Amino acid sequence: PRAPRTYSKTYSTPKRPYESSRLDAELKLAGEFGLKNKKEIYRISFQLSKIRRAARDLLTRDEKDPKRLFEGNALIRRLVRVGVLSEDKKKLDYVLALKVEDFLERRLQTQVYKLGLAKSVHHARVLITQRHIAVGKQIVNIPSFMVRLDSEKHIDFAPTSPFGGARPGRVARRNAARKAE
Amino acid sequence: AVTIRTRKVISNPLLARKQFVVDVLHPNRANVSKDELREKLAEVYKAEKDAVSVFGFRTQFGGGKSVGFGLVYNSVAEAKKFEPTYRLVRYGLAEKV
Amino acid sequence: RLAKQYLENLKSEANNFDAGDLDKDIIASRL
Amino acid sequence: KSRMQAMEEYIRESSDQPDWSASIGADIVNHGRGGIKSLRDTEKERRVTSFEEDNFTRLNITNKAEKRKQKQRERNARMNVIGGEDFGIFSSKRKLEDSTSRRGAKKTRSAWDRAQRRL
RNA sequence: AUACAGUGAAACUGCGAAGCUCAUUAAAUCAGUUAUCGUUUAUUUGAUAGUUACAUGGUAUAACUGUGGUAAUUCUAGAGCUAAUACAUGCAAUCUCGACCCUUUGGAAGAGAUGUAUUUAUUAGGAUGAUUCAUAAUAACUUUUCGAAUCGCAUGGCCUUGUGCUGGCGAUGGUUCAUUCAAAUUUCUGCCCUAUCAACUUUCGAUGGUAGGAUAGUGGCCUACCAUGGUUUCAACGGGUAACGGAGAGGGAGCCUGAGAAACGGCUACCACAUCCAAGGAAGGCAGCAGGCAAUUACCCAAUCCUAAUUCAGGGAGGUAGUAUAAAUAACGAUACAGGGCCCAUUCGGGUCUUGUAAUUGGAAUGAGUACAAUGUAAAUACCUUAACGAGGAACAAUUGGAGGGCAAGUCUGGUGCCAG
Repeated sequence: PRAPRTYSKTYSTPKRPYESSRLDAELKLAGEFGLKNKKEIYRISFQLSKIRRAARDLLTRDEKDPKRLFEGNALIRRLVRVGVLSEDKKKLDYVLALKVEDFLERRLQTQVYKLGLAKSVHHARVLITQRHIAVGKQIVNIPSFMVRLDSEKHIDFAPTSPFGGARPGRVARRNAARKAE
Repeated sequence: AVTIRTRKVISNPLLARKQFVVDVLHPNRANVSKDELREKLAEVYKAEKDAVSVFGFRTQFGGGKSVGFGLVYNSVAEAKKFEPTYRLVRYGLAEKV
Repeated sequence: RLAKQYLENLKSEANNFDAGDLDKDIIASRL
Repeated sequence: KSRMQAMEEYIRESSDQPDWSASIGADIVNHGRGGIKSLRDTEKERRVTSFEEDNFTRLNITNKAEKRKQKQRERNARMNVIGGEDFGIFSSKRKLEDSTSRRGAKKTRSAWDRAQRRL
C-alpha cells in the first residue's frame, strides 16, 4: 500500500505516580479547575515540560545567536498570544518561570466560570458541553479549549441557546404546555 | 428569508449557458433544496426551470451559509443537449435507463 | 541583516506575460 | 523547503503591511474538537477554494490519499498546535542558517566582492 | 413506395481481441544518451494514379426449407434454394519543337512525345558533412501489382423534351512518399567486497577477412575457405551479497493468424491426470482459484480514461457501497431536623471549628434514544444541516480492585467458669 503515518501521544505518565505530594497536587488542580481526570494534568504537564526544555536549550546558547534569538522570540510571541505570558514578561527566563496553573487558567471552562457566565466550574463545564457557550460566533463544547485574549473577550452565550435569546428549552415549554392544559 | 447570491458569472457560449457560484444564506433553517434554488435562479435569470442546473452545495461549518455552483442555459433544448444524463435524471428531464 | 539575506536567498530560488493571466482574460471576457 | 516558519513572522511584524485576519469563530476546525486552525493550514485551504472556484467543481480526496492528509495534519495539531499557533517547529531540528546564509553564487568570496557591496 | 425503400432476429462480410503464480538476478537488469545513409510500421495527418459498360458469371453458398443417424457434444450426412465493399472477370485524350511569320497575345502545315509495382544490367546525377541518396532514361523480367462493375443523403444548371446533356455533400476502398503511434538493433556514461578468484577464451566460432544463407533489415546471426587471433595485475574470468533492493498457464516438441505475439488463442504427435457412456466412442486442461490449520459480496459506466461497422455499445480499466481520540452518566436553589466533624501523636494525650443527614422540597438546561425532511449521490449509504417527542430511582439502572467491620436460641475445634480460634 501507501506510506504510513506519524502520530504521537499528547501526554506522558509521570516518573513516579505515587508520591503523596504529587497525588494531592493533582487533587487541588483538579478541584480548583474542575477537570475530569489526571489524564489532563499529565497532558498539560507534558507540553509545559516541552516548552521549558526548549527554553532551557535556547538559554544554553550564547546571546545574539540566530538560533537563540529567532526561536526564543518565537516561543515568547506565541506564549503571549495564548495569553499565558503578559506583555511585560517578554523574556525567555520568564518562560522558564511558568507553571501548569497558567495554562489551566487559559482553559475555556475557567473563562466561562470566571467572567460570570457560570457560578461553578462544574457548571461552566456543563454549560460548555451543553451547547450554551460561543467564542465569537462559533459553538464549542470542549472544556479543554484554550482561549486567546481577543477570543477571551468574545466569550458569550450562543444565539441558539435558550439563555442567549432563543426559545425556552424542552423542559420549560413542556411545563408551560401542561400548565396551559 | 433565503438570500441567493451569484458571483463570477461567466457566459459560456460554447456550451451556451452562464456558469457561476451560488452562495445561499438561510439563517435559522436547515438548508435550501436544489429544486428550491433552481426555482429562484430561473426566476432571477428569466429562464425556464429545465434550463437551470445547480449542484455541489456544501454548507459552511456552523450553519447559516452554503456554497454551490450553478448553470443557466440559453435554452431548454441546449440544456438537454449538453447536461449530464444523471443531472437530467435528477431534474426529471430524462428517465433512468 | 539576517532577514535580508534570506529574502535575497528566496529571490534567488524564485517577452513578459503570464499563461494564467491570458487564460484569466478569456475567462474575464467570457465574464 | 527553504522557508522556515519562524522567520516569516518577523517579516510580518517588519513588513508594516496588514495580515488579513479572519473571524474569531470562523477559524475553529470542528466545534473545538480540532483546535484553532493554524496559520499554515488556512493558507492551504484557501488554495483549495481558490483552486475550487476556477475549476467549477469540488475536489474529492481519494481513499488512499485521504489516509495521509487529515490525521497527522490534525495530530500534528494535537501534538504541536495549542491554540492555532504551532509548538512543533522547535522540537524539530533544522539548519536555518543555510536559509539565512547568502549561499548563492553571488556571495562575498574575496575582499573586492564585499568592497563592491559596500559601495 | 410494383425493384426496394421504416425497424429488424439469424447468417455472410469489415474492425478489435497485444490480474495472478514461481524464479531470481551486479552496469548482460535498468537509467541517461547517440545512430539507423542498416531498419518494419495498423492507425492519425498531408499529398499522390487522364494511358456487356445505361454495368459480366456462379465458375455460390450461408442463413433458410425438408429427409435422417447417433447415448451424446460449439456431433452429423442427403436433397432443394437465394444476395455482397465475399468470390472470380472486365472497359474518337494530352503535351512539345513549331514553318506559314499568315496575324505580329494570336492561330497554325508537319514533325514528334506520352502509366505505375518487382527483379536484373546500364546511363545521368536537387539533398546532406558525407552516398551507388532523391530523381530521370534505356533493354528486358515477373505464378508482372495497382490504376472504383461499392454505399447514404439532395435533385441543382441547362437546353439540343428526351427522364437528353451536364451535377452537390459524404462513407467505404486504392499505389507511392512523407508524418505519427510504436518496435528492433545501437554509440558513450552510471558508488558493494573482492587475488585467501590470475589467467580466460578457441569447449562443436573464439578474434578478423572474402563469398554465400537467413533476416524489416547491419551484423559469424548462420554456412565454405583462409590468418591465429581477442580480454587481462589499468583487475579479465570466478565467488558472495538487505542486488524486491525475469519466466510459465498439466510437462517438454513442432506449426497456424496478425501492422504489431514465437500469443494466458487454435492445431498435431507424445508423456501423465482425469470425466462420462448403451463400453461402439466422446470430451477436458481445474494438475485451476479462494480459504482454514473460513460470509469477498451487491450497485454502475457517471467521474478519468480505453476499444468498435462507433456520439448512442461496452471495459471485475475504473468508481460506489457492504463488514490509539474527544464527551455524557448531571447543574442550581429552599426548608426541616440534629452536635458533633476532623487533624496530629509508639506511648499519654494534644490541636482546631459550622459541620451531618442513611430528611423534605422547587423551578430550569440538554445529550443519548424515538425520528418528519431536505441535501447529498449514476442511484444509494454516509456526512452537514434540520421539524415533533424525549429525565428524579433522572430504573435512559459504567465496571474493576482493595481495606475493614458487625449480626443468630446457627455450626466446628482447643483451653485454667462467662475465654480463644
